[PDB]
Amino acid sequence: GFDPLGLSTLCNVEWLREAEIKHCRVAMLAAAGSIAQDLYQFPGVEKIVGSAKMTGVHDKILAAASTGDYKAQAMSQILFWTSFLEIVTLPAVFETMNGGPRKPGVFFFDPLGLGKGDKMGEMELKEIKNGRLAMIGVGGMVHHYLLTGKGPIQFLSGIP
Amino acid sequence: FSPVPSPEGTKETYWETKAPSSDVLGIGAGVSSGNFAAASVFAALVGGYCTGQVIPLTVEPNPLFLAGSFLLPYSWALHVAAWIQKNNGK
Amino acid sequence: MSESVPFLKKPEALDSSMAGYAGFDPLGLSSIADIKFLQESEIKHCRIAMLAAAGSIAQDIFTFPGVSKVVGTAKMTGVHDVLVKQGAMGQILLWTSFLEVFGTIALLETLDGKRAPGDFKFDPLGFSKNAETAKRYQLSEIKNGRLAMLATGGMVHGYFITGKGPLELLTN
Ligand code: CLA
Ligand code: CLA
Ligand code: CLA
Ligand SMILES: CC1=C(C#C/C(C)=C/C=C/C(C)=C/C=C/C=C(C)/C=C/C=C(\C)C#CC2=C(C)C[C@@H](O)CC2(C)C)C(C)(C)C[C@H](O)C1
Ligand SMILES: CC1=C(C#C/C(C)=C/C=C/C(C)=C/C=C/C=C(C)/C=C/C=C(C)/C=C/C2=C(C)CCCC2(C)C)C(C)(C)C[C@H](O)C1
Repeated sequence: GFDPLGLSTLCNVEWLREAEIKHCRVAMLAAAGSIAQDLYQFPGVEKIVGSAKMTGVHDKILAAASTGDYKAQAMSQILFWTSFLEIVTLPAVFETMNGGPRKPGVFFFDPLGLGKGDKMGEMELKEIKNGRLAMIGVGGMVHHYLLTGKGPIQFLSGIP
Repeated sequence: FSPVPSPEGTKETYWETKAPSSDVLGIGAGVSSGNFAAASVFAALVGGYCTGQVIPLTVEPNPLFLAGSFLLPYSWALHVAAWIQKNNGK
Repeated sequence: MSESVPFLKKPEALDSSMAGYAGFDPLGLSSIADIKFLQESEIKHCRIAMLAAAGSIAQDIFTFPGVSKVVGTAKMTGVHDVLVKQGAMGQILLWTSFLEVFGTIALLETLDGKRAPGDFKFDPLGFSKNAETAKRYQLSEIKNGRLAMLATGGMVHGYFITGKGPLELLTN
């Protein structure tokens, strides 16, 4: 029941709901990825990236990709595959608005079937709350990097 | 004065409703309004980007950017088709 | 609902009988074009692609007598440029253009509802005389052809990066 500014009157609730879940999932990946990037570094990346932190990695890999480097086309490849996925799953969000069977956010993606096994009356709320935190946490992480060069673990470890 | 021929597949296209019948879209009569609206926005951005990348035209241009710049006028016809289908319940 | 894509709706134009059906048409392209035209186009792309992937592998395996002396290094797409200087490509182009002329007549007959997509009646050996085994070879043709389109694109693009050619790029 949190909507004091009444922004659900200014757009379709279905479009807003799918947009919220997408923002929550993408931010989940961004926050978890930044913490993981500090804790573990995939092989070979230290010569292409050095010691750059979260946002710095985007600019530095795209800087290397801006030369003709073969070993720096990660950003284009992630952009390509996410764009391809958003292109082919694009009619789904219009089918939901048209009154379709599928609910916001459900792509029926349950390989392990953990949600299918037990009744899924809570995992939905688990995802929504964790993702809402993930968005705010990403916000935190990026702007704190924009002030101090520390990453997740470095900034949390001490107190400047 | 004599029967005027028209090609086979000529149908009645006169409309006095809010929107024309979906038959005015030809081969695009079965495409949904969401798909035209999203294709229209996509074509407008890609066409504008490709157009922008070749505004200083040179003797040797990128050929793909030229072909992609044709998406800007095509997007106008796409959003008109989106308005027609949304007002036809498609 | 659709089989391949569970969130999306079943494609209208597509039918279960149509060989190699997985209910896969997210963008609804089958609604735009005539379905028989798309079926013939897919079948043709399948057969060209099959030949090209097999040819890519064969070019790495061996070379017909005298070809080593026209072209020494070029393996995948480089050979085409040297051969257009000669009559080798022009000749394939002329004869395939001639074969495609009757392919065009076949397409016209198909689009009037008489002929079947990809059916040129070319079965000299006795491989389709059962109509249950025939259905399996039709589906196998489509699946191998789709795999071959992805493969041919994969091999030519790998040559564009490296210049190695398919099997030698596998070795190194
Ligand atoms: C918005 C998310 C996002 C973005 C833009 C990036 C972008 C980047 N990361 Mg980070 N990363 C992310 C998430 C993200 N990552 C996540 C989620 C993890 C795991 C916790 C990591 C772990 C990670 C490491 C360890 C490293 C990077 C590195 C990099 C750079 C090179 C690409 C690479 O190797 O990634 C590798 C990323 C992965 C292997 C994670 C892929 C996880 C996928 C998305 C999970 C999908 C699961 C599910 C089954 C799919 C559902 C599909 C459904 C939607 C249909 C690039 C700037 C490298 C770098 O240059 O750092 C200096 C590097 O060393 N990332
Ligand atoms: C906290 C994480 C979380 C949770 C609980 C959910 C929960 C849900 N998702 Mg979502 N999702 C998430 C993250 C998450 N998701 C992210 C980040 C992505 C992007 C790749 C997706 C993409 C996605 C799609 C495309 C779909 C779902 C769906 C679902 C639902 C059923 C699937 C299920 O039960 O899997 C439960 C999932 C988890 C428990 C997540 C596993 C997280 C593991 C334990 C660790 C993550 C490792 C990661 C690499 C980072 C490591 C940490 C780093 C700091 C070291 C359920 C409501 C489906 C749906 O809504 O309808 C069926 C659906 O179709 N999700
Ligand atoms: C799309 C198909 C395609 C194309 C454009 C080419 C083009 C070429 N190939 Mg490749 N090749 C192909 C298929 C193809 N080949 C196939 C299918 C094989 C066998 C698996 C090969 C094996 C091969 C080798 C080993 C070599 C070439 C070479 C060449 C070049 C010399 C021209 C020549 O003598 O080729 C002649 C090619 C053939 C005789 C093979 C054609 C076989 C198919 C099956 C024809 C069948 C017609 C069919 C039965 C009729 C059906 C009728 C029906 C419609 C009614 C030229 C670049 C040479 C080269 O420069 O490479 C370095 C070379 O050394 N090709
Ligand atoms: C969906 C699904 C699948 C899957 C999957 C996937 C990919 C699941 C991934 C789930 C993920 C990635 C969850 C990550 C959430 C991150 C959060 C909540 C962070 C908040 C940060 C905060 C609050 C902060 C902070 C602070 C710190 C420490 C650092 C400072 O500088 C900044 C600051 C002070 C602000 C599988 C395969 C399981 C199958 C299944 O059938 C379906
Ligand atoms: C230019 C030139 C020439 C040439 C030439 C030739 C032969 C050119 C051939 C070009 C071809 C066949 C390109 C095909 C590329 C395939 C693609 C992009 C598919 C990507 C799959 C995607 C995005 C998703 C796939 C999907 C995945 C992963 C998940 C779901 C499944 C699926 C939907 C499959 C010459 C010979 C004249 C010489 C001249 O000097 C240069």
